[PDB]
Amino acid sequence: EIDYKDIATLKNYITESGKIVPSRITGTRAKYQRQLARAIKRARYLSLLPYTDRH
Amino acid sequence: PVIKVRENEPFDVALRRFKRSCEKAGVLAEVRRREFYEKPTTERKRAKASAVKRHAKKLARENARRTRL
Amino acid sequence: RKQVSDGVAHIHASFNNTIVTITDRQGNALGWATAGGSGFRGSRKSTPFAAQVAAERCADAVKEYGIKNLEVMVKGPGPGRESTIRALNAAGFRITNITDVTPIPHXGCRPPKKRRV
Amino acid sequence: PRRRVIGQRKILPDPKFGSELLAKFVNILMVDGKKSTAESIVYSALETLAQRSGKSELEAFEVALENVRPTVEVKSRRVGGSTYQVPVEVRPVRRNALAMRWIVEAARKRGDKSMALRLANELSDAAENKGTAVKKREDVHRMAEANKAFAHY
RNA sequence: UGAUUCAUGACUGGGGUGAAGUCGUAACAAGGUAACCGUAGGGGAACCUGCGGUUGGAUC
RNA sequence: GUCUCGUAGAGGGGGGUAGAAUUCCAGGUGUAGCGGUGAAAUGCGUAGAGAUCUGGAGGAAUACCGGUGGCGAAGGCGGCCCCCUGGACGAAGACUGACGCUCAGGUGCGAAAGCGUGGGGAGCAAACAGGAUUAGAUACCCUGGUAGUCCACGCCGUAAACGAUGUCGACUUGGAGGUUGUGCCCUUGAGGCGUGGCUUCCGGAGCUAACGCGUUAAGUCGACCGCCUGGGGAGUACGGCCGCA
Ligand SMILES: [K+]
Ligand SMILES: [K+]
Ligand SMILES: [K+]
Ligand SMILES: [K+]
Ligand SMILES: [K+]
Ligand SMILES: [K+]
Ligand SMILES: [K+]
Ligand SMILES: [K+]
Ligand SMILES: [K+]
Ligand SMILES: [K+]
Ligand SMILES: [K+]
Ligand SMILES: [K+]
Ligand SMILES: [K+]
Ligand SMILES: [K+]
Ligand SMILES: [K+]
Ligand SMILES: [K+]
Ligand SMILES: [K+]
Ligand SMILES: [K+]
Ligand SMILES: [K+]
Ligand SMILES: [Mg+2]
Ligand SMILES: [Mg+2]
Ligand SMILES: [Mg+2]
Ligand SMILES: [Mg+2]
Ligand SMILES: [Mg+2]
Ligand SMILES: [Mg+2]
Ligand SMILES: [Mg+2]
Ligand SMILES: [Mg+2]
Ligand SMILES: [Mg+2]
Ligand SMILES: [Mg+2]
Ligand SMILES: [Mg+2]
Ligand SMILES: [Mg+2]
Ligand SMILES: [Mg+2]
Ligand SMILES: [Mg+2]
Ligand SMILES: [Mg+2]
Ligand SMILES: [Mg+2]
Ligand SMILES: [Mg+2]
Ligand SMILES: [Mg+2]
Ligand SMILES: [Mg+2]
Ligand SMILES: [Mg+2]
Ligand SMILES: [Mg+2]
Ligand SMILES: [Mg+2]
Ligand SMILES: [Mg+2]
Repeated sequence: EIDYKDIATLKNYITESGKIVPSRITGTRAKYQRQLARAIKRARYLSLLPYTDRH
Repeated sequence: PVIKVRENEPFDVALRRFKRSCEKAGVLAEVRRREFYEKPTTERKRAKASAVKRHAKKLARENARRTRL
Repeated sequence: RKQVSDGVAHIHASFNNTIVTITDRQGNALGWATAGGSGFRGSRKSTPFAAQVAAERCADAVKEYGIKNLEVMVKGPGPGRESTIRALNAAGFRITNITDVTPIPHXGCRPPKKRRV
Repeated sequence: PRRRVIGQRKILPDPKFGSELLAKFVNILMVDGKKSTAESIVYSALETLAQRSGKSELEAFEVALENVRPTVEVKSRRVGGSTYQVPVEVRPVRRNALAMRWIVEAARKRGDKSMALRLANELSDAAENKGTAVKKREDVHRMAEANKAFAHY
């Protein structure tokens, strides 16, 4: 299960600018891609991850 | 796209790196698509047309790989 | 009149014009030039060459401050995105950083209607 | 043309000096196929120029050609939208052809007594960077400079 | 005192047919601003404009 | 059809919150242009604009993820969090015992625009004004801009509301995919063998005027309903019902 606190894992699925990388590029299953997107949005809200690279 | 020119790195190389990073970020296409409002029916029509074109081109390539000219 | 030696060049590259403004690191402007103001109007104003001329004029305008190092912030999709940077490097400044700062709404306001030409 | 099948035509060198450059100049000056008349006019003008200056006929002619030769011209280019006057580099053969044509036209426009005298005066003015065909080279260069912003179409 | 039905009425509304006079050129090709649907506002006229919708759109 | 365990989902209603961006306000730096177009002009700017930095106000929409992906009867539904809540699907059972299908009239839901009352109003923008283009230009282009778009409650009841394809059930060769369950096996992983739900493209027989449809049928059958009967007049008139219009 994807954890929004697992910043090290989550950083593999974001670009340098902070955007969420497409599953067609990362080879991720769709069901797990949705969980990744939710976790990344939660982490952004908690400021564990940036919304944009201009931070 | 934040490109920090490292030491002894030529300006031309730094500029090419910046251009590549901008192209990978796709900011230009985003701005161009945000210049004017696209009605939701228009957006749906365009997405469907792109998907249909991709599928038809792939099928045509598959068929053409098995024939001689 | 005070020396800075560490400045930021902001390029505003729109489809119709290029605006080059050199500030210090705190955002206070020292000088500016524009492609429209460097003797170009109409279709000539929106070319990379006009942007390069504007960049040269801005460098000349800030020559007094003795700026040595320049960060670069480019904003907009205009044709003067790279000619300005090339001219700034050719003018003698040391290009330390290059960054894209083009604003992107995360949705945002509804854009103007499409043109029927 | 469409098919790109046009070669090149050899030109005999001029009698007095054996210069295809001067032979082409005579050809440009010639009207109605009166090549002997054109040659006599050119020779008289060249002798007047040589006695006016300290150089030979060929050297004075080369000085005038160097002063009249253009480097960049403007040509129309029509793309999606409107037509632009794009500056284009001129190849050496066209440089020579344009220089000769402009010199001949300026001399014909002059109002002296004889055509040989007009040509000699035009050549001397060209050597001193004065008069017509020099103003013409200047106008062409000015147009190219004004349209330099379009040098990527 | 009502209802219904027939006839008739200054004037007025649109409709059909004929004929082609005046004004434009809306549609058919990407018909020269893709067309059309519902709705709303505007305009001598065909129509134009906004909002959502459709492909029964050419090119890509 | 009920119960038990679990699964995915922008299904619905209510509340809160986050970041980006636009506009406006104030201040700092700074100076002659900005903006716009095919080219211009209107417009904005030395009363200091545009550009850049800082702080504040406010409304609306939620980049990337995102997908011939998902959910929903249809209309439709997209940041994150909580609360209330509907449906679907799968595995083993247990339970009821034809309790079913369809449905005139009736009733409910029903995009956008529009209407009423009260709020709100950043951006956009019918009407309107000016600048252009043009023979003209009540347009297309440009500069502005009001209803409206937003919120609450009520009305309206229409759309190329489309798959131009009513609902329910049974049966009839195949291929390649997507998505979501679940069983077994192995050397244990982008593993192999099955078995369900929903879904995209191609195509066989058959069907079809043809185009095409083709197990999600427009094939082969049954049950019930809605509808058509040459073009125009016309979905118009008159009458009824409904509606504030
Ligand atoms: K009566
Ligand atoms: K009567
Ligand atoms: K039209
Ligand atoms: K059409
Ligand atoms: K309309
Ligand atoms: K009128
Ligand atoms: K739920
Ligand atoms: K919200
Ligand atoms: K019944
Ligand atoms: K209101
Ligand atoms: K508003
Ligand atoms: K506007
Ligand atoms: K409500
Ligand atoms: K209505
Ligand atoms: K449809
Ligand atoms: K499956
Ligand atoms: K399976
Ligand atoms: K009603
Ligand atoms: K009313
Ligand atoms: Mg615009
Ligand atoms: Mg036109
Ligand atoms: Mg029509
Ligand atoms: Mg027409
Ligand atoms: Mg027209
Ligand atoms: Mg049209
Ligand atoms: Mg109607
Ligand atoms: Mg109008
Ligand atoms: Mg306000
Ligand atoms: Mg539930
Ligand atoms: Mg009924
Ligand atoms: Mg509405
Ligand atoms: Mg009204
Ligand atoms: Mg209202
Ligand atoms: Mg307002
Ligand atoms: Mg407008
Ligand atoms: Mg209807
Ligand atoms: Mg629909
Ligand atoms: Mg229908
Ligand atoms: Mg479904
Ligand atoms: Mg088929
Ligand atoms: Mg049929
Ligand atoms: Mg009616």
